[PDB]
Amino acid sequence: GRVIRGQRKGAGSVFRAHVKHRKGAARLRAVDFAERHGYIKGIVKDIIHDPGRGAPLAKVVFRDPYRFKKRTELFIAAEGIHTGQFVYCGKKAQLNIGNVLPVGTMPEGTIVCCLEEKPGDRGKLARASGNYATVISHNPETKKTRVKLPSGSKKVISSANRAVVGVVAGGGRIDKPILKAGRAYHKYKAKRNCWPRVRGVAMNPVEHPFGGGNHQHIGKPSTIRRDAPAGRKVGLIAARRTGRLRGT
Amino acid sequence: KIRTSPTFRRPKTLRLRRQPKYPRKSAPRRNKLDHYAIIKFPLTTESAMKKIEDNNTLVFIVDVKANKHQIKQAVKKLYDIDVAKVNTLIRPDGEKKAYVRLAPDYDALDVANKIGII
Amino acid sequence: VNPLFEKRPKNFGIGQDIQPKRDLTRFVKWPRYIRLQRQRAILYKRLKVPPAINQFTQVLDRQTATQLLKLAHKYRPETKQEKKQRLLARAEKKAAKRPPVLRAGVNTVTTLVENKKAQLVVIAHDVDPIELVVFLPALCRKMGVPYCILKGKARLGRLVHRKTCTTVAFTQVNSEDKGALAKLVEAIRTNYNDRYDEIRRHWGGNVLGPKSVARIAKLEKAKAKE
Amino acid sequence: GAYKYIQELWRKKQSDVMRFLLRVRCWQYRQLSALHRAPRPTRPDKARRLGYKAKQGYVIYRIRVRRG
Amino acid sequence: VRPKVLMRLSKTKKHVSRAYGGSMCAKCVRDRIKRAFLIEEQKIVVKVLKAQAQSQK
RNA sequence: GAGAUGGGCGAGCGCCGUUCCGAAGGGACGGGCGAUGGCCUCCGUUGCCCUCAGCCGAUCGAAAGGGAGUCGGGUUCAGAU
RNA sequence: UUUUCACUGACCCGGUGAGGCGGGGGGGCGAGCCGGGCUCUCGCUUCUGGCGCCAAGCGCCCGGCCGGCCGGGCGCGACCCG
Ligand SMILES: [Mg+2]
Ligand SMILES: [Mg+2]
Ligand SMILES: [Mg+2]
Ligand SMILES: [Mg+2]
Ligand SMILES: [Mg+2]
Ligand SMILES: [Mg+2]
Ligand SMILES: [Mg+2]
Repeated sequence: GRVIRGQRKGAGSVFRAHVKHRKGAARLRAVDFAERHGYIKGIVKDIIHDPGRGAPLAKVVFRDPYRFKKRTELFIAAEGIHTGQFVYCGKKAQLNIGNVLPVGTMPEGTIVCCLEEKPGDRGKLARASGNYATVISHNPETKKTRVKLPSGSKKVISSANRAVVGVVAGGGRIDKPILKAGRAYHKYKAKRNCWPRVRGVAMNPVEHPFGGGNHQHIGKPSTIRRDAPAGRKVGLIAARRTGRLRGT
Repeated sequence: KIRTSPTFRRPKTLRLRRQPKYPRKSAPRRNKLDHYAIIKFPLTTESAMKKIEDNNTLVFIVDVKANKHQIKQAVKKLYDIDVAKVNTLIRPDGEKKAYVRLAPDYDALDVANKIGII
Repeated sequence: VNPLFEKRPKNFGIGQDIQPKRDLTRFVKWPRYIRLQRQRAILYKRLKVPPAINQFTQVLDRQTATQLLKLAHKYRPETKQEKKQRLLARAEKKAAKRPPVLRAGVNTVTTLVENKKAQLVVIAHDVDPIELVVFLPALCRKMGVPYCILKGKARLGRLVHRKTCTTVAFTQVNSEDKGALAKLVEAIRTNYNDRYDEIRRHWGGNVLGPKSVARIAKLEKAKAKE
Repeated sequence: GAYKYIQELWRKKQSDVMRFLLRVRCWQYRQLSALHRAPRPTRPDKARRLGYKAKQGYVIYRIRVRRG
Repeated sequence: VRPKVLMRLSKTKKHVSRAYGGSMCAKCVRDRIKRAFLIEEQKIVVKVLKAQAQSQK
């Protein structure tokens, strides 16, 4: 047969992301002495919308504590932050919306966005529009804390990693239905070439393991095992269960 | 000495200057683009005659490696005249024509008479 | 004093005023060769060095080393210009004894040791393959000749007129130096030759880092308290 | 001669002394690059018996080959 | 004018005679002056109150 | 978007890679030191020391993108900002 | 021989212009104990869309001209060992 499109996606010839008009990578502040021990404050200057990402971004200006300069950083904007606000980053910054401080100091039940998965990583978790994470419990020994991720999984992280306080701005974006293929086209044009999805059953057998036949039917179980070679691993990938959910 | 920056840069060392124990080449090459070899012959067409009579210019055909400064100096050397400005173009044949206008107190008719074109 | 003159103190609190240019030599990103030549020493501290190599760390003390060098200064091999002068002098005398001298070189020293013609042996401690001389102390002990470890193959090679020498040996000395040599030999034999059992069974290395030992100390102190 | 002693040392690669030496040297050469010039042969006896001499015009290059 | 035309122009035509002249509007200039003065005054107040509390304790 | 050096891989021609495992700056406000020319005045060309100093990575990539500055009249057989 | 627990030094991951890491001293705040000592804590920035670098000051040396005038160096400020 022939190489299927899901298998062609790996080389990234025409499937690479469109990143010319993006405004930068949204990252937390780097770890240093000032925020490790005390705190520093930065001014919020602009709140920008970058292409391809639902959540807006904030441009925060800090001053270098080691030389005469001003360091500009791009954050994930939390709800309620306004331009000209003061945001404080550090170990002993008070707990209120906007500020970033380690999860080991906030009381349990705190709502957290742009969580940092490992110390120093500068923010990896709960950074999509309207998402957040919640501190569950602390372990004073071994320096670990338990958090609940937006997918519902509970994960244990080191308490020495920073995290923004609040919930990511731009919630409820999925509420509005795309009414037309035009809106869908404009949505995915700013992300990558993946939108007009063509069904496998509509294809030819040389092109897909489902294509062919005088009737449009899959012809074989849709659940494929996890250890199937690329070019065969299509359908429902190693499904524990299938069908309509009934209950939890 | 104490360090104030957390980076290490390569220290600047003494770079001694070339002194060759023998010249690479035996003798300096001869300038093959001199005044005689830079100008080939003057055009003697009706357009050239009209130009020399009207615009007080002299029309020459030079080689492709000559620039306006060299052309001006070569004309000054060969014909003992002053040059105002030079226009140049490369003909479709491959030769590079030159339009040489003279200072207002020289006469292009007299220069053409002495050079030998008329 | 002018009342205008007045101190303007600088407050280097967190996030208040720009930090001064203090010493940063402990946090510099050193080049790869420096990093390698320091981490090699760190690993030499870390790993359990076998006694065959650890024996070179226990070295002669400074006063005895100075006496050994000042005694050996009387027997440095002659220079090339001195040999040229001797050649001219001998030609002049012919047309008109071999004094004792240090024997340098690992092969010369080892053959003298196994033939029993060396009254003591001096060994360097930092030969960059240690295996050039790692066998030597056992050989010298078995043959009976005294041997010592001297800090610095460079200073050892200063005695000869060469950049570096691994080992040198005294084959014979003079009447005015017999007593000094004998005293030095007996001191060296007491320190090195007679201690060879615990030298041979003395393992090295196996020491942790300062932060590691500090936290272990904190843990054990807490345990001893409760 | 010390060369024979060095020969039997390098024949007894399995002892603890040589295990320490090979461990340390392998770590160091691994930190170094894959093609560099050694100022001196690491095994003078072996290089000499292979044909090396301490003259001018002889050089030693220590290089690394990916295994398998 | 275009950015490379400003080479030809003179400083008087390029700026205005004031602090931050030709770089910041007069409204924000005066707001900045007032902000600076008031922040310094409240810093003095906070310092004196803190020192008085420390002396009392 | 293409593409060297470092690095890695490769039997090999070579390939990956574009800041990633590099000691990646040959510059300068200024001071001193030593030599030189110009009425050695004062300055300039200077070699060294003292001091100051980040580049997002060499380089290529648009005759429709960015990019200071020419217009009027006349003139040929065929050229005109 | 194996199971678990523990360590770090090979090996791996992340951040930085590799900028304050681990100990000890020093200082403040209480608490408990008789001006003294022990355990514990902290060390300077949270009303405001402002500014912040290229050391003030102190102590000790030396240079030049005539105690007066001009111009340099070192340490503290910015604790010590790893
Ligand atoms: Mg498409
Ligand atoms: Mg079909
Ligand atoms: Mg098939
Ligand atoms: Mg104006
Ligand atoms: Mg390439
Ligand atoms: Mg163009
Ligand atoms: Mg254009």
